[PDB]
Amino acid sequence: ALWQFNGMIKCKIPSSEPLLDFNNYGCYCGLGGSGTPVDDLDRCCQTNDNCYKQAKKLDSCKVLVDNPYTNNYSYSCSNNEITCSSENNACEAFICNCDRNAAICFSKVPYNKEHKNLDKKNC
Ligand SMILES: [Ca+2]
Ligand SMILES: [Ca+2]
Ligand SMILES: [Cl-]
Repeated sequence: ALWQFNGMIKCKIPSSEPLLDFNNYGCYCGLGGSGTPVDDLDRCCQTNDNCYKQAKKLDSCKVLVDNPYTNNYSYSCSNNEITCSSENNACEAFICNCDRNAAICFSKVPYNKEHKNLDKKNC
């Protein structure tokens, strides 16, 4: 769920408010996404977007009355390291991994303010 994703990003980037810094950025960071990613951070979001898409394809996820944005899963942040729980069932575990990968990706690429609140005509 979005709440967990937010926590994961703060886990890797303690100085950030993910729902603000990583929302409405580039062509993919935020609800939806299309076009060519504008930078590596945007590409991180595209990958996470595609990961969610693959999740929806899983039989495990079709049974859930929740979407990746509201589907709660379990994880822990310790010493700024993210760990997905073995108590997560198939769908939740897949989503947890999608988010963990993105949070780590976000923390390893440049953040370009010029791409924040990007004019969708660039997508
Ligand atoms: Ca997106
Ligand atoms: Ca386009
Ligand atoms: Cl980690």
